[PDB]
Parts: sequence; C-alpha cells; structure tokens
Amino acid sequence: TDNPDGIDYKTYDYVGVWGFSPLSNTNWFAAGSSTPGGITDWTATMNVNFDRIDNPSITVQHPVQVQVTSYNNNSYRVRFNPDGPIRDVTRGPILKQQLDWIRTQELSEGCDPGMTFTSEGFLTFETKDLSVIIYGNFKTRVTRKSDGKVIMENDEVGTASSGNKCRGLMFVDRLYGNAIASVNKNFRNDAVKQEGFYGAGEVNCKYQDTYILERTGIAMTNYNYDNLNYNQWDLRPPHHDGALNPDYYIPMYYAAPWLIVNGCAGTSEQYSYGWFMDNVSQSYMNTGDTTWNSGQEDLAYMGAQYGPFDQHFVYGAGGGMECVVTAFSLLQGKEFENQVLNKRSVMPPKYVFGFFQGVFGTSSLLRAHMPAGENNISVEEIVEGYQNNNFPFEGLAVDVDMQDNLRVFTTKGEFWTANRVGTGGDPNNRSVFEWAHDKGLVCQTNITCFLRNDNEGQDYEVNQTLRERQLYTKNDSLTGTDFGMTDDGPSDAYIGHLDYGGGVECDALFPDWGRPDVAEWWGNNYKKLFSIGLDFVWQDMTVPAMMPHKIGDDINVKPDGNWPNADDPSNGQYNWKTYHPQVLVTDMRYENHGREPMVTQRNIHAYTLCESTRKEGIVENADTLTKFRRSYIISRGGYIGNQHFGGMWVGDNSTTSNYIQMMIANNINMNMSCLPLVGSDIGGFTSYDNENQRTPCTGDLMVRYVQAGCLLPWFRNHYDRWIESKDHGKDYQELYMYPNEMDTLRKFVEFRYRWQEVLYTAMYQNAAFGKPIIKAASMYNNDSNVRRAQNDHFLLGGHDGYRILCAPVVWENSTERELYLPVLTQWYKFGPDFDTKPLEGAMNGGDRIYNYPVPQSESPIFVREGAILPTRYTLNGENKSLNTYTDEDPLVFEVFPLGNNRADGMCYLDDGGVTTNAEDNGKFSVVKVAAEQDGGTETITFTNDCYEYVFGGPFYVRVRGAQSPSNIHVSSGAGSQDMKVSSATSRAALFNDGENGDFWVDQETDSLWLKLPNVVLPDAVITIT
Ligand SMILES: [Cl-]
Repeated sequence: TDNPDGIDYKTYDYVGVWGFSPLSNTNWFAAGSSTPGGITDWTATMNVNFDRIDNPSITVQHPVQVQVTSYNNNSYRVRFNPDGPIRDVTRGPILKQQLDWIRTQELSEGCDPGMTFTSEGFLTFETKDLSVIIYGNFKTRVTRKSDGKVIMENDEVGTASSGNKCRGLMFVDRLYGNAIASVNKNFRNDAVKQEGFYGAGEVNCKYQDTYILERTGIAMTNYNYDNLNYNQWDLRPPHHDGALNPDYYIPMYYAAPWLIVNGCAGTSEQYSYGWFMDNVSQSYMNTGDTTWNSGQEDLAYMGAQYGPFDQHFVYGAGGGMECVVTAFSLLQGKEFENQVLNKRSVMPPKYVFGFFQGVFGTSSLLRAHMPAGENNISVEEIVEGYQNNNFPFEGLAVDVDMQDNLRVFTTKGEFWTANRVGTGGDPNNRSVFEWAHDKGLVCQTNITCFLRNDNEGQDYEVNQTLRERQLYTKNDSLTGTDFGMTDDGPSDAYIGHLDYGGGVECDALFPDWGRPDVAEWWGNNYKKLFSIGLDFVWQDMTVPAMMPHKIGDDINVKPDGNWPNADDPSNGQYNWKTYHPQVLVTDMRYENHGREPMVTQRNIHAYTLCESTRKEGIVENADTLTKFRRSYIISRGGYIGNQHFGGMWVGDNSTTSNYIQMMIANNINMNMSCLPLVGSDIGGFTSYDNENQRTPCTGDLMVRYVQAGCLLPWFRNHYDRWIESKDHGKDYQELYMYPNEMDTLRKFVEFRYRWQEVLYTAMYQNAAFGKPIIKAASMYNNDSNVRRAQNDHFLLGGHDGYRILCAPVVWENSTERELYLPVLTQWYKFGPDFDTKPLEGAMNGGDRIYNYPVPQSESPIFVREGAILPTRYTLNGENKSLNTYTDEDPLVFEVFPLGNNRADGMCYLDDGGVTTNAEDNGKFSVVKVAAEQDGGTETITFTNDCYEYVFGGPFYVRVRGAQSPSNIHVSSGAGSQDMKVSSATSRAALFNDGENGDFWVDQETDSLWLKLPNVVLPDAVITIT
C-alpha cells in the first residue's frame, strides 16, 4: 500500500522560487470549462474540464469542491485532487470535525448561504457580508454586499482561439510534474486599492538597509529548513555571488502558506481577506515579483510541489486585518471538542511569560562539579548572576549539554548535585530541575527526535525500544536510493547524522510518526524527564534538521559547503539538511493510508512532532509532572496550527540590529499567522564578530534587544557559548554580565513582570477568541499612516488588545527614531520609570515626530487613554520569578486617564497552571472593569464573565490623575461600605500594613490608591466623589 494512488513523483529536490513559474503556462493545466455536479450540505461540486494552456485541445476532467466554511465569518474553501479521490486529512490545522461543528451551529441559527447553480451552471452563494459568483471556467468574483465592491477575483489567461482559461485552478500535466497553483488578480499597483500582502510566518524581507513587515511584490517559499542565521549558503539563488543575506526568497523554520491581503487601508472602504493554501509539501507565495520571471506585478499566487489542492479564502466578520486572524483561528478551532478554555490555541502556564536564560555550552549543575575547561560555566553561576543582582528571573533553558552523550531523554551525573544520576525525589541528590525548583525557577530542556544510534554497545533504552518495536523510519524509497548504512544498523533503518558543530555530533534513528504506536511511544519517553523535575519542553531540530549529506558519502560525512549549486546541482543526491526526500514515510496527512516519499509532506513533520509531545507527552503523562501540572512547548519548527501544541522561537538568529528588526517583524507576522506565543533569542544566538567569533553582544545592542523583546510573548536570552569542548560561540551574554547597562536591563525585565497579567490576559484572549497578542500597526483601523510605521510599531494589551503601543529603537548607537502615534485617540508616554512618577501630558494621536528622542535607557512605549491595566507587584518589593507569586503579591488595576470619560479593562485569573483545572474543568475567572466620569462623580465597576478561580489576596485600584476624594463608597454583594484614608503614607506600607478599605493619596505619582478585599473583586460599584 506504498503509494496507494499510483503517483509518479517527478521532483524530489528543493525548488527555489526561481524555479517555480506557473505563469509561464508550459505543461500546466488550467480550468477551461465545467458543468454543475450537485450540492450536498454546504459543498457544491463543479465538474471541471482542465485544458493545457499551451495546447488547449489536451483536456482532463476533475471534480472541484466549493464549500462555504462559515457564513458568519465570511469564509469558503476550494479543493480538488488531480491525482485521486478528494480526501479529508486526518491530521492538520483544518479538520472536518471542526468544519462540521461550525456549519451545524450556523445552520441552527438560520444561516443560509443560498448555494445554488444558476440555469447557466454558474455557482452562486452568499455569506453574511459577501456574495460570490463562479462562472463556467471557474472565474470567480467576490463582492462585498454593503457597497458592491469586488474585493477579490481570480485570474484568467487567454489562448489564441480556444477561450480563456482560469488560472485560479492549476496543476502541472502529470506526464511532466506534480505541482499545483492558484492565481488571483493583484491590485498592489492600483492607485486607490494599493493592496498590501501580509503574513507568511517567519519570512524575512530586506528593503535597502532595513528589515520590513509587509510581504508585497515578492516571491516566497515554505520549505522548513535548518536555516541558521536565516541565510544558509545552500539556499542561495543560482549563481549567487558574494554574501547571502537573510531575505524574502529564503525559507524559514515554520510553514505558513498564508497571506492577508489588505486594500484601501485606512479608508471606510478598506477590505481584508486571508488566503490559506493548506498544503504540507514545499509551497510558494508570490505577491507580484518579476524576479527570475517568477511572477507578474499585477498577479499573486500560491502553489506547491505536490497536491492535493485545498484552499481557504477567509474574509472575517468585522472590519480589519485582525478579524481575518480571528476567523482563521476559528477554522482551526477546537469547539468541536467542547474546550472550555483552549478553543483557538492552548494556554501556557503563567511562567512561560517570565524571563529565561538559555546557554548552549554549560557543563554542570554545580560549580563544585564543573569540569575544568576554557570558559566553562555551571548552571549555578548563571542562577547566581541573576538572583544576586536581583533580576526578575524565571529559570533556564537547559541544552543538550545535560544529556549523556547526546542521548535525548537522558542526563549525566554532572547535572545532579551529588554528581550522579538519580531517579528523582532524593533530597541529597537533586537533578538540575529539582535544584532549580528550590531556587524558585522552572526549566525547559532541549528535546529533538534524533535517537542516537552509535552508542558503542552502551545501553540506550530509547533507541533500543524504537528498534525492537520497529517504530523508526525505514530506508525504503521508490527510486532505489541508497541512504547509507552504519555498523550499528538496523539494516533497514534510515540513519541520519546530528551535527551541532565543533565535533558535537552523532548518528541517529528517527520516529516514523505516521505509524500507529509511534506517538504514544514518543510521549511516554517524557516520563524520564518529568519525573526528575522538568517543567516544560524546548523542541529543536524539528525538520528533522539533519547534517547535510550527499548520497554515496558516509553517514558522518557532509558535502563541500559550496555543493550543491546551479553548476553542480543536487540531482537527487542532496538531503537538503533533513531526510533525503526520496525516503518512504508512513503518511502523516492521512492515517492508515500507506507510505509516501517525504517530499509530499516535508512541512508537517515538525507539526506532528509537537502534536505528539503535546498529547501523548504533556497531557497523557500529566500525573508525572511535579510542580506545575500544566506544561508547554516552545518549538523551532511547525505548520499552521502549531498554536494548539504550544509556541515558537525563531531558531538560530544572530547578534546585529538587523536581527532585532527581524525579531519584531517575525513576531507580528507569526501572530497574524495564528501563532501568538513566539519570540527570538534575546541578544542573538550565534556569534556575529567576523574577526573574533568570541566577542559578546555589545551593551547597547543588548539594551535594544531587551527593550524590543520585553513585551513580546516569548522572552528568553539564549546563545551559543564558546567553551573548550565546543569551540564556537560567544564568551557570555547574560544580562548580569553587563555592569554599565545593568540598571536599564533590570528595569525593563521588572517592567515586563509588572505587566505579566497584560500578557497572560492577552494569551487568554487568544485561546478564547483567537485574537493575536501582538497587533500589526495596520490592524489599527481608520488610519492612513500606520502602514508607513508598520515595520517597527506594534500594539497589544488591555480590554481590546490595542491599549499599548511599542516602537522600539532597532539600530545600535542610536538615540532617536521616527515615531507615529495612531490617530483618533490619545497616548501617554510610559515604560519602566513611570511606575514611580507622574504621567506626562497627553500625546495627540495622528502626530508624526521625526527624531523623537530615545535615550539608551528608554524605549518608546505608550499607554492609550481609556486603558485600565492589571498590574502585579511583589509584596516584599524584591524581584522573584512569576511562578513563585501568590495572590498575596498585589494585583493592581491601574486606571490611566479616561478616553471620552471612560476607561475599560480585563483580567484573566487562574492558578497559573499549578493544575490544569482551568482548561479541564473551567476553573478560571474573567474579571472586567470600567471607569466612568459623570460630572463630579467617578464610578469604577468590577463585574465578572465567570469567577471559578478565587483570587486570595486584596487587590487595588490605582487611579492616575486623581488625588484626595471627599468620599469613596464601595458597593458589593459581600458588603456596602465607605472607605477611609489610610494611615499608611507609602506604597510598601499600604501593601503590607494598609487595611482593606483604605485609600492612599499618592502625591509622588499623582495617583489615588484603593485597597480592597478579595471578596469584592468579582462584583463591585466604586463611587469616588
Ligand atoms: Cl527546525
């Protein structure tokens, strides 16, 4: 049952954007005509005649399904399979069960798309706000009902005399190829529309010297790659001379065949739609790039090396690009499972929003057991540097260093306090993770799916059981390709090589994920780590990222780094730094459907890995977790839909301004690709100094790195550390190693920690509603200037997710930047210093300030009027990890100056992930707050949408711009009472000694503080007079 559909696989090698050219028409089929093929449920079939564009007398027929996926959220889908019957994927972001759930709900509400074939055979249907017509040759126009504006239309190509063929549906004649493509008209050059294309995951694009956000006029590809520095040499265009810089034609780590098109921006006729080509073979997105003749300025397309064809058009309910993101997340949602919390993604433990330090190149837990070696460092020293210097510090990313000889799921003695491996729970021999718990820390650790194979006769149970149970990918192909063999065997296994450089390497087997049993086996391995104290998972090398290899060479031998190239191409010999693509893997798209060459599904491997970790590792083995029952995954690879397994970090970046610019753009783009919990190594991962690789990141670049990342969702300083036994990397990078900048560095981490609830509540808004945490500037509506600012201005936080504006400096040795403030609102300069002083005067939205001053010690961060933000403080005033906060560490609702006499706020509350009762049983709370000024009376109202988690400590209201009141009354189901002036005359004293029902006039910061008892949190009317 290998190759059950009888495909002839014509192409195995990577094919750059330079070699993908559907608009050349040659050997491509396109839709030429059709007849109606019936409608069942919300799915119409059209029986489409595909004609060869270059010889239209050559013709073949395939059924094409047109399916309304949501009436209310204005989305539909087009799918066909030129290779066999249309088939529902059993694994992936979009599942039939969820589509069914959506349709069932909408039907029960009376939604009627009115899907009909006209007498002429044209298909027409409506969604809430749209109407669609599809003509005989599949020509499609999507019209918005309110104004009659056509907001999307696909493309037609002419032929000499055989009629117009619609390139909206294309595939290569199977005599020649396997590729597919779909082409729209692209209005980027239209003077009024000025369409811009956004999204596409982690792709980097340079314009002049600057990395930018928008992805218009460019040819992109998804081909998950071990792309260290984002510019791997083997990924260069044909005959490329000189340095290869990160740029748009280079694949990254996450597969995101996803674009959001935004036209008429900032105007009342703005429109936005998403375009998802749901394909896990190498895919392409060309937004009008003429380079290599890959595209045409006025056309846009998506395509892929292999079928099937399955495409979603997602317009969203409300107006604005954000609404496209929320609608896309619904299609991928888990409502069909009746998730009480995790509808659009999975909630992390609170601790995931802490500051972590990772080091590649530690050599022990304790100094007392650190082996001598140039620049060697113990985990203990790192923890001391942060804690002794009073940094808010969450814990560690422990790398492959801790393993016994790169055996995943193991540790070695040096990473235990008594210098020997225990089974856990021994107070006189604690593992790195147990010891870390005692420091108030939590840890992630590096897990890949390389199971070391060259063990020189030493027992390695994980590899042994994989062999015995035959769960490893075999060495079979349809091409008779010899993938190589070692003395270790087995004789039928696919054997690869892991290479961390500097001699840190090993042979490996890999799990054949598509097999039944593999996922359960994998997940069970995590018990070996959870039972010794591991908190969460750091998933690496997920392509799987194998050492480059050429067929015929030894498994441990890599090719010359210049190979392959245009003059000496791969010709089916290169592995493209993963599985040689000929390898037969058990199908990961369709269960119990046989094996297919990996080329058909490269981009689903990392996704399937994370899925197995999540379900069979983290969830099924939750009982074996120690301190926190909720866990999480931070992954390096994945595919649309990864957000239900965990978050991401953008792989191996480096230490320059350009990587800061990239980190910001990556974060915004990933967020709009429905992966919200993402970040990039703070300070940069690899060496940057070409003359001496060991030179650390400068103090100024570090300050800017930290400032730019301090409110981004995943915040970890991690780097490659030069040590004697791994002689590549930088000397150090830890924030405490920068004495001159230490105070600034510390205060930005403190600032993040104070806004821990702003982040956590935004994550809740993602899990519940699919709202991206980080907003692209163009998500701010009715503003014709945000587009210009979108490279480095972003928003987050508050009730609506647009209460905070960030515009970090993205250049070293720079103390000014061009600032744009979104229009139709007021802004307040904020940041680390403003907790302890008054706000400055309001800044008018719409203002553009050239050379806006930004000292090194500052970053441009602004709170919008009408924000009430939940803010946290430690009771004793010392910095501690998030995971060791209790409800006795004050929760404070900070009321910023009112917008139109009003302010609003929201706070999600649960036990931080100590248990999984929030997501399993609905044990969480959602508190809302409002402030209203009505003459001489301010009313501050607390209500709840649910209150299943009881906050155990007093909470506060801090009103900015208020001082001494005549009276404050508090009404609440618990008690109705007047407040009294506190005898405490400072904040520490109000916190520690102040009585419930005290107010404190804070002159230093022009704030009024109300101390209230916990019982009044879910419901209260506070009237200040
Ligand atoms: Cl990866």
